[PDB]
Amino acid sequence: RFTPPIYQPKFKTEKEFMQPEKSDRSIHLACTAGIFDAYVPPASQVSIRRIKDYDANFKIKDFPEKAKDIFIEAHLCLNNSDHDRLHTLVTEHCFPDMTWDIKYKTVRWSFVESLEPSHVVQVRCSSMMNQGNVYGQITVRMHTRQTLAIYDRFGRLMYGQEDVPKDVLEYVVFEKQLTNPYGSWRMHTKIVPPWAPPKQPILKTVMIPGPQLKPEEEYE
Amino acid sequence: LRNRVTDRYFRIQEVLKHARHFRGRKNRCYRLAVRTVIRAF
Amino acid sequence: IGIRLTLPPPKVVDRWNEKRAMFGVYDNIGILGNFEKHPKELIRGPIWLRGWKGNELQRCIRKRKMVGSRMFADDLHNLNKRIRYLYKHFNRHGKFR
Amino acid sequence: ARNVVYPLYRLGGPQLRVFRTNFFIQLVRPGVAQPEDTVQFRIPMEMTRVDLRNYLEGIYNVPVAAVRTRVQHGSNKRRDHRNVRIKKPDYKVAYVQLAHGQTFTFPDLFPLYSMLEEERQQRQSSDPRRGGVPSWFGL
Amino acid sequence: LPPHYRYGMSPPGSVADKRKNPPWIRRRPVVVEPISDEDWYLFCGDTVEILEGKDAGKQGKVVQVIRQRNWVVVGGLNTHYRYIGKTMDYRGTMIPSEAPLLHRQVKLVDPMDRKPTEIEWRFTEAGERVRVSTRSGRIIPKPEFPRADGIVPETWIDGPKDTSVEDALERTYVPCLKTLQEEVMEAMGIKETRKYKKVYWY
Amino acid sequence: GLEEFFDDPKNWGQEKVKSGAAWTCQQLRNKSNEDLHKLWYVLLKERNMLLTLEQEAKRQRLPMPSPERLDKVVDSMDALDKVVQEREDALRLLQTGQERARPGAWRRDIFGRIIWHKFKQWVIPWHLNKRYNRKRFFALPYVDHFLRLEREKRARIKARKENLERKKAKILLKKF
Amino acid sequence: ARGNEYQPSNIKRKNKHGWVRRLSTPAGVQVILRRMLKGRKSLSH
Amino acid sequence: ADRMSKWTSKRGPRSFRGRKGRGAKGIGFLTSGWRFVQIKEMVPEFVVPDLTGFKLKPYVSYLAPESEETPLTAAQLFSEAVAPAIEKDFKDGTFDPDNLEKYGFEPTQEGKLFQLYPRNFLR
Amino acid sequence: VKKGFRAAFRFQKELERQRLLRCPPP
RNA sequence: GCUAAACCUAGCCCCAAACCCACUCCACCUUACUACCAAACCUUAGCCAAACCAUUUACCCAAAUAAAGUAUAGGCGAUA
RNA sequence: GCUACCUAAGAACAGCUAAAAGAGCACACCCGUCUAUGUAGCAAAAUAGUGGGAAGAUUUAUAGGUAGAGGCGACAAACCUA
RNA sequence: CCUCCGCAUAAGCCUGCGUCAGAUACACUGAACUGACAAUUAACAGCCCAAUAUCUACAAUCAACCAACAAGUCAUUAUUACCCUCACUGUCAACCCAACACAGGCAUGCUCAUAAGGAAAGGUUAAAAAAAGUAAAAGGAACUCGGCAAAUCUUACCCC
Ligand SMILES: [Mg+2]
Ligand SMILES: [Mg+2]
Ligand SMILES: [Mg+2]
Ligand SMILES: [Mg+2]
Ligand SMILES: [Mg+2]
Ligand SMILES: [Mg+2]
Ligand SMILES: [Mg+2]
Ligand SMILES: [Mg+2]
Ligand SMILES: [Mg+2]
Ligand SMILES: [Mg+2]
Ligand SMILES: [Mg+2]
Ligand SMILES: [Mg+2]
Ligand SMILES: [Mg+2]
Ligand SMILES: [Mg+2]
Ligand SMILES: [Mg+2]
Ligand SMILES: [Mg+2]
Ligand SMILES: [Mg+2]
Ligand SMILES: [Mg+2]
Ligand SMILES: [Mg+2]
Ligand SMILES: [Mg+2]
Ligand SMILES: [Mg+2]
Ligand SMILES: [Mg+2]
Ligand SMILES: [Mg+2]
Ligand SMILES: [Mg+2]
Repeated sequence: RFTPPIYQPKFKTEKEFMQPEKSDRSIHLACTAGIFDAYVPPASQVSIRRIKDYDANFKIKDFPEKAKDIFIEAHLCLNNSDHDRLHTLVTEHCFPDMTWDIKYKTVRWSFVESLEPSHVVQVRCSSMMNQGNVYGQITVRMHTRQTLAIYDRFGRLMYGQEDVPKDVLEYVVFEKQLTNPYGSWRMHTKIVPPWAPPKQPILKTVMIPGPQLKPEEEYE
Repeated sequence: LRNRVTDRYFRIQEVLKHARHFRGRKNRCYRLAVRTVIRAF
Repeated sequence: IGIRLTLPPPKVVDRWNEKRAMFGVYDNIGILGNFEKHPKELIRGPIWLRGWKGNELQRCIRKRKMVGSRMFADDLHNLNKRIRYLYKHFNRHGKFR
Repeated sequence: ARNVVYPLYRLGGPQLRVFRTNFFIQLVRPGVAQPEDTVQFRIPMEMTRVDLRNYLEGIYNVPVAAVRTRVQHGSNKRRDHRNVRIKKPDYKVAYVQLAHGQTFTFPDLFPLYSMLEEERQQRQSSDPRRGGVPSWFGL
Repeated sequence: LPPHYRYGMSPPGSVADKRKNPPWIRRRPVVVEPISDEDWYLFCGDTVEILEGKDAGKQGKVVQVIRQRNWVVVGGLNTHYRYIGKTMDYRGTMIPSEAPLLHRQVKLVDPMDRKPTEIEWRFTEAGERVRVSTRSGRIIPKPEFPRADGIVPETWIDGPKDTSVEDALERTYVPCLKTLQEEVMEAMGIKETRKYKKVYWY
Repeated sequence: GLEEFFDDPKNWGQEKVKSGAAWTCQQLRNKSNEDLHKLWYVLLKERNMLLTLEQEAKRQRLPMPSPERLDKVVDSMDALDKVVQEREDALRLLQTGQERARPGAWRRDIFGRIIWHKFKQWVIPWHLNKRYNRKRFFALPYVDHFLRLEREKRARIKARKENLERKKAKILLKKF
Repeated sequence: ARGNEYQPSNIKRKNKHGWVRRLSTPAGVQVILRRMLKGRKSLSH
Repeated sequence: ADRMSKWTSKRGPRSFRGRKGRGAKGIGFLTSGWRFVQIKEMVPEFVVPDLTGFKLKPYVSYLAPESEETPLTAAQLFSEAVAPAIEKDFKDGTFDPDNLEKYGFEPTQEGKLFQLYPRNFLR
Repeated sequence: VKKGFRAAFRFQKELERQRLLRCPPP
């Protein structure tokens, strides 16, 4: 005579889309942000004694050669994008500074003859901010010729010229974590002088947008 | 399921390769493809 | 599509584990051992299946007879129904009569 | 006391005493405007207004003039991932009016990172004239 | 904690763990070598040498032990680099973060020789339990590490709500055949002349 | 007074309040009954204070200054309770030789399971009690079958568990 | 118009399908026993 | 038609709602005209001691040394409660059997206000 | 997940051919 | 290139062995989970088979096998 | 807990005409004559209009009872959770 | 502009458009969605009562006339016993039964049209067919199975 309707189970139609604190362990830091005493562009003895006592075998006279080698090797591995080697050669502070922009583009950095041999300018040490952590910083002046070419994703050149070398004067500060075995000197920061000449202009023409204003807002 | 066919993809593909140049769902749907392919042959 | 997009982890079979290496030993216990033991005695399994073979119905009757009393209530009920069904199938149904 | 058997009383029997009381009280800030004398408390369910009067007079030595209790229903509307109802507990609320004209108001309770801060202030947001070119290189 | 909960680097009660392990998820369990409580020989603050992966043949102190996963974390070793405090407009700060190591991947190091050594739980006639090396029969002492709350007992100043040592360790208990009730009744001089009347229990 | 429901005014918003160790059972055992009585009330005041604070923290949407000290006080009064109960138990064993404070008996319910029936206090004896007589402390024959089924169910579960363990062990022997 | 057969009442509910009603007859006791065996969360109203 | 929810005094009609409670212990009885009589003795009395000059505080100093955990047993209680008295009596003078009442033992609990079994006191 | 090796292997070979056809080597 | 696809292991199955379960406290046969007042034992039937159906139509009972599907029973039919 | 019937103790029925009633007109309330709409609908039986009754063999709330080889029925093979 | 609704109690349901912060069957980045926080305070209502005997012919209807029939809704006494008091529980909402935020079902008091409560039209155009209305020359059932519907409000019969 009559057949009753059958309802589906409710669950079928009721479905939905599927969606550090204090502890014994602490974050181990291999670097300190910034420089203890920033070298002013145109104390060291006690600091180098503080370095030497931990090292037992350290030479200032040999350090520029090592510093040069570290610098060149780091900048070279930028070309081949080997981050593993960069980490060994470069401080954790320095890494993002020289890596973040380089992503999704090609660098053809190269090194040619240095006009003036590199030399140490300032030596500083940590003031024991953290227990079992001591940091030693060496600033080196480097006056070198370098070549640089930066390209796009698409391989279109952005910056510099491949063949032509350019003179560059840089202050490079190197940091090492003392009291820590297996530690080594790594490129930490580059100090920019206030009187520094401006960098070579980019090929691209840019637009600097004006203040985007709401209708009620009036331009000054 | 002690035994179940693991090679069904290839069995389907044997028939389907002959159906590629047909128009409509015959070219891709096996149930329809097989019938048209038998006719073609 | 019911086909896997990666190879399954490869099967390593030790053909010379103790179980495989000593397989079949004492199968001729009777003929080489003065018939003190039958090879059927070497069979390890259910009480009702030791050195005996039979079809599904025969096996069920045997199970009920031998371990029926020790069975769980639900399991015993299922076995009773199984026998009852198999009886009807084997006696009343088929092609050849 | 709670979760304990109360010895049964017979006419002319001894006084019922509790030596170590099991139940505990939290003083709560009212959600709505109350008279100055009124103090709100969250109370165990097994407790009576008489018990609360005696509790406050005894342990805390605060004079009590009136007590009024209510039972608040905790929401059972909430569902977990298994579509099983989650019960917020039902609790007892007590309103206590202080004696001798004493007034109470709820007191105003609650009146590595350095390195991260140093990093933040040394961000040096990219110059738009640079046009996306990395500023690391000395060239 | 739910059955087949995945033990991680972050503590179980943490916000990060709750994100990684919500109640609904059910992942394939990790197969862990069954090591008895006594058989375990790795403790926090104990120097070990790493045998496998990056930083192999290098020595360092264990900072955290996860027993469930058979894990030891060695501070500053077996590290990979991660950004913390990353946002939309900022790149973030790079941090070396340690990867956990299995107990087989590390080895205890004897003090003076400074070389990895195999360890057995030998008994002592005087001392309770020690760790002795296979190659050379000398004990390795249990390292001193701060506890959970980090009280530092050697420098503790008593607060206004803290009982003194003298008062705490005072023995004022005279054993007697009286209940707390009876004693407190006597002490405060409460008199109850009325006698309790018999009731039926069933 | 009412101010006792709150900590010291200076401690308000301190974000951290330093607290000593929780009482242990042995320490409390050294104390007398009247001393334990007084300490009970001391700890009680402390608990009320901390529970007040906890609720206010929830209200303000702020973390509690020190959540750990609440745990300490709770376990301290647990320890104190244990000590007092131990003394009561010991004295009861001496005087009466009874392991349980409250009288009771093993009974069969209507469902056939053996339960420990805890006695209640009554004014009238049991035979005259109407509500008590209604309650049945026996199982009729119709129950026995269900008991068997329950037993089987238990066995089934147990069997599965045991078997699973064995399987897991084999997996380990395969992995290592 | 049908479908509104259930006209709720707590008195009726507890009287008809309550724990005490179930225990009143041996049949009802077996009902509870069945539900216990199935492992039902709700044995009765 | 909500089986799973807890049965509460909120749930039923008027009679139902009045009859059930939240587990608070009665402190009296009802009489004619629905008058309630509070029995004073039925109301629990808080035995609160004087806390003035009490040296003990909610927490213990961390400088306090750890001790071996030993729970009290019947044997122990007997050893340092009754044992000295009876041993003194035996060694010096005479000990009388069936006169244990002098040593603090009671044959029956009926006499006392506080009875150990069954318990006639709260907490 | 169906037990067996042969089918999976055959399909790997098919995918290899597809990859080769889609991106021919120099 | 979307929607998707893919996965290995939670667990389970059959055996073997072995006779299982059972109080923190409190509450729970009255409207269960509510401190506290004047009576149980009792033939199963039926589907089904007999090509309808009406007598009849295997169903554990103290452990394998064999006697033996034998003696017997049975609208002496089906079958037991 | 719908429905058929019953039991216990309840409730409701404006206004107008009437010698005054299982009376008439007519609200609320109960029912469902006829048409139209609707027909996966507002609705597994409804809506709008028009209708029958509306102090009574009336309508209705609460609690209780009768159970399938049966109940219950102003017999329609009606109703006993579409 | 509508109000054939409203307010309260009972019954039922059980936090289900309060505050804050979030993602995001018309939509507001706001929702009744998510999470946290808060809240319903007894006088109203529920929850009653020592025992043993013993008492209780005369309705209600404004209870007075009058008139009844179906004959009705509410009473104690004697003796013994008896002295402690204001406990416990309900109190929220835009809500219940109908698979839904369903033109349906839903007891009582008060308001008998409101002092309370609401909005038929997302925007446009003005086709056909379809639905509901309003008006219609002259005629007035010629329509149709049938005055069905509408308008008008009607007589005299026959059968049962
Ligand atoms: Mg109240
Ligand atoms: Mg239904
Ligand atoms: Mg009804
Ligand atoms: Mg037949
Ligand atoms: Mg009646
Ligand atoms: Mg009228
Ligand atoms: Mg009439
Ligand atoms: Mg009429
Ligand atoms: Mg009728
Ligand atoms: Mg008829
Ligand atoms: Mg007929
Ligand atoms: Mg039906
Ligand atoms: Mg919400
Ligand atoms: Mg009242
Ligand atoms: Mg209005
Ligand atoms: Mg509208
Ligand atoms: Mg429109
Ligand atoms: Mg038209
Ligand atoms: Mg006209
Ligand atoms: Mg005509
Ligand atoms: Mg005419
Ligand atoms: Mg015509
Ligand atoms: Mg008409
Ligand atoms: Mg007209």
